Amino acid sequence: IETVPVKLKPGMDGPKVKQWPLTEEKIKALVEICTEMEKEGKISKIGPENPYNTPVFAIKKKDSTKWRKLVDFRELNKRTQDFWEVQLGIPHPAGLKKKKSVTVLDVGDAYFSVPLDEDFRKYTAFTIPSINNETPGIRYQYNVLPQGWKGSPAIFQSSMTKILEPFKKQNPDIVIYQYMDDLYVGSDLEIGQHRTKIEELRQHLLRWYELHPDKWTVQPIVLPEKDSWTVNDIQKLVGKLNWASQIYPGIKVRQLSKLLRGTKALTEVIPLTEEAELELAENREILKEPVHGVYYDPSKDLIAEIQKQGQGQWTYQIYQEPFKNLKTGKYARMRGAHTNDVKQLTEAVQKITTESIVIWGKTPKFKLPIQKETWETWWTEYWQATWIPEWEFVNTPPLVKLWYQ
Amino acid sequence: MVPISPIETVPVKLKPGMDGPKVKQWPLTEEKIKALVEICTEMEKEGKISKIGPENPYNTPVFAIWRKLVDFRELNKRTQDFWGIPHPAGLKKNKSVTVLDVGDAYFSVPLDEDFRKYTAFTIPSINNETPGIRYQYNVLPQGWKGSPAIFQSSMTKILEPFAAQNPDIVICQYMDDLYVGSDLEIGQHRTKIEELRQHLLRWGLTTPKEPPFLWMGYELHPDKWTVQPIVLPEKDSWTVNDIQKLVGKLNWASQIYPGIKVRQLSKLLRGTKALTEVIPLTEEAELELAENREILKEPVHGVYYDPSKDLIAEIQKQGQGQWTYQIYQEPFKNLKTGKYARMRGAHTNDVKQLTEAVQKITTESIVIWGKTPKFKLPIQKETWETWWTEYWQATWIPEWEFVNTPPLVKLWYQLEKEPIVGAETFYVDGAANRETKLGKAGYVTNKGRQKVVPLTNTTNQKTELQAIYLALQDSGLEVNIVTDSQYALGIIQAQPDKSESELVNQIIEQLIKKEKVYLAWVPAHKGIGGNEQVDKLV
Ligand SMILES: N#C/C=C/c1cc(Cl)cc(Oc2ccccc2OCCn2ccc(=O)[nH]c2=O)c1
Repeated sequence: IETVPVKLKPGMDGPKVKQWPLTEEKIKALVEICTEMEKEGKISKIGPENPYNTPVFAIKKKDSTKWRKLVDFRELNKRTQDFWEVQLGIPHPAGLKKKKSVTVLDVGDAYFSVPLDEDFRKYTAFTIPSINNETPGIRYQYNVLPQGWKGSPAIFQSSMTKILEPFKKQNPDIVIYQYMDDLYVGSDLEIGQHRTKIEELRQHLLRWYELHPDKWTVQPIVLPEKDSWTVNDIQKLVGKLNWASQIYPGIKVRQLSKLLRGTKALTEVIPLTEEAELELAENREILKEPVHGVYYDPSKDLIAEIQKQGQGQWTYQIYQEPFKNLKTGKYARMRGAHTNDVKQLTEAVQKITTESIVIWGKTPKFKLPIQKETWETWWTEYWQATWIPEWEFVNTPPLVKLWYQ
Repeated sequence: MVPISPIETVPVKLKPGMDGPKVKQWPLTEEKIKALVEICTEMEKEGKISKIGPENPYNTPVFAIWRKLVDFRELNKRTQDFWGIPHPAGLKKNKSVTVLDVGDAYFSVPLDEDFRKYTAFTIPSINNETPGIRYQYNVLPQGWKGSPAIFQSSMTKILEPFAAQNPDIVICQYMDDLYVGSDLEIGQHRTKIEELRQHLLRWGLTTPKEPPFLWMGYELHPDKWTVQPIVLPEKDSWTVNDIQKLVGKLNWASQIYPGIKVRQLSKLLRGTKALTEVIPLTEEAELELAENREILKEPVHGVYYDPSKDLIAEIQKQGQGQWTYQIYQEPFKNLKTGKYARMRGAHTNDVKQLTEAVQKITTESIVIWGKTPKFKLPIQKETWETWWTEYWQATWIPEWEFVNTPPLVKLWYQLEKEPIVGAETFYVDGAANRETKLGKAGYVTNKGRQKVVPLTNTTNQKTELQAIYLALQDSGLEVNIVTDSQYALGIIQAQPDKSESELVNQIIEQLIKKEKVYLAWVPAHKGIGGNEQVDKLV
């Protein structure tokens, strides 16, 4: 109802970012949606005097045939002044990742009831493109708070506090966190009772996705158990172990390598010795312990690496410094993704990003095992998420792929 | 007098920290001065400019060529910042098409009243014995930075309600011009054109060419489109500018004419940095340009786009990292064509390049037609299957069918997932002295077969590749190779079918000859048995 003044960081101007091509149906959807939004005063047309531009496209969320408008605010988000509030830099609710169940809700309907600081509005400018440049693209700017901006939930923190005040006091055992346009709600309850409580909460929102963090995995490094070892087996073992020696200090491969001495066929069976078995055992025990001195630094960037294992399976690692992992994991999930690598990759990136948002309260920077052009061409078609993480592209195959399989 | 609807001005500012332009007026001849005085007088009578006094310290220079020329350059530097061509193949066929380019465009649209003081200029009087005459612009000046954007924005604003009231016609807006197509009867269409230009007359926009249209280097005919004739320069001396111009022109001609090859010519331009240097051509290049003039012999036209039909793109491999494509709806009638050159890289394969081409064509299509075309590709379904399933990278191509039009894209070798039973096991290694550039490369096997080859002018990576090559040469149809090289394995895991490194290519051919190859890796200097650092290091 009253606009809190917002500016950019010192020295930085408003985002000017090229609008990328859009399909005909997406353009139509955006046209209809924005035509509806203009009547409601949410956005207003602008003239040539506003050089700033931000990318925009359209998607379809889960279990819905209705197109949704998605703005890519990344450049604006980083150019937006770092938002510190009277919240005093709220510490992430670490009790969230420890919860039995967590439900993700979309609160983005609320941001449109709050007007935006006038001088800042020119920075929210976007363009609906036309096919084949036959007509100039339709340009709008946001009068209210746009979804996807990092300043919107920051400004709406107080209102959201006043709205969610009764629910939190009624049942204090329910954890609540807010990121962007999405609201995460944790509970230890039963799935049915969970869903009913969710209905209670959303109807509580009205008058003013199911995750399981406890079922989430932190993967250790495992070695094979065999009655019979071949030369190839032992060579692979020594490889993985020598790799793990970077992570774990006390790993020693010498007595295992001692078995390989001479030139033997890869398929030839090599029986282990007492020294060898002992060494392998000690290595196992070393691997069963966690990593020495692994910590999370909020002043550092999170990095997510993803490897494609094939057969619809993907592995991943979230970390800050090399060979120190904050998390590792695996995604085998198959829904309609069987014949498409890029769709799988996209859903994987979404899952990993969501988990990252739950644990550290911020998205990581992905290193994707895909060519820039392929990804950039196809990623928006499979993308159901309202937030967009940063990413880069690794074009050299890692040797570390089968070491996580 | 019927009142003309007012055009609301656009608020304009300058860049922060910078003030308006102040520049002296250059000396002009007497004829220039008189002509400028006359022109400015009649313009002032038209109401496009107005006289000003001493209160305006800002001065923009002027000239005469009669036509007045105002130089806004410095102002263009101090003015604020404001906000591709339509492709004929994307145009949907209409029975009637009218072209209207508003005459005296920028002057028809007013200027921000609080801005006008900055643009003001000065006409020097005779002998400089009198204070120069002072004028300021009341409208958008020709040559200003912010004129086109304001003009087109106003034009769009005015045009908006007419198109809504006339959904049965389609209007395209490029810069100063409007293009109105309709499927109605020519009498109807003409009348609606009259209605439109009346609608533009209400806001005071003056409007008036018939098919074919010469537009943006194209030629537009009612049922078909093409490009304006390309001028191919001939000479006994080919300079760098000749190569740039020919590359641009051939690229421009490639959208319609199939089979245009710019490769050699583009190779001639590497690190030139010379305004004048000549350069001879290879026989491949001469045959290339001769076949180019052969392709430019009998001209062909592109057709327009019909939304009710499928959009299809067919790709052919031209060889030497070159690809070509045709986008069409019905057989033998092309909407447009094009080419794809491979990105600069050390190693690569046909499948990758084909994928990249598909991505490119996809993007271009989404720009032009607003959708992704169906593909006809010279690759077997099984080939693509094996490729994308066994590739370490995520990859996808949209909906496509296999067309058999050789050469076909194929996979030339496949490495085993598991070690081969019965196959001999070659443990290979190589090393070199960084100082003397002398090294050794070789192998030892389980059957006692050994080789060590001494090498001059080499490096570790070269000797490791060489070692693998020696393993491939001396081994039977099925072989297991063990290497300590993360580099060699890095190269072979990327599956190149061609490389700019001859050693790698020889390795590739060797692999092609093989029935089964299993490549295994071990850490060096860990004393893994069979892995011999000692033979190569002497
Ligand atoms: N100078 C000049 C003109 C340039 C020009 C530029 C553009 Cl973006 C479009 C244009 O013509 C059209 C305008 C509105 C709708 C469809 C159109 O074209 C559809 C295809 N078509 C082209 C020519 C013709 O005679 N008949 C025909 O059907 C003309």
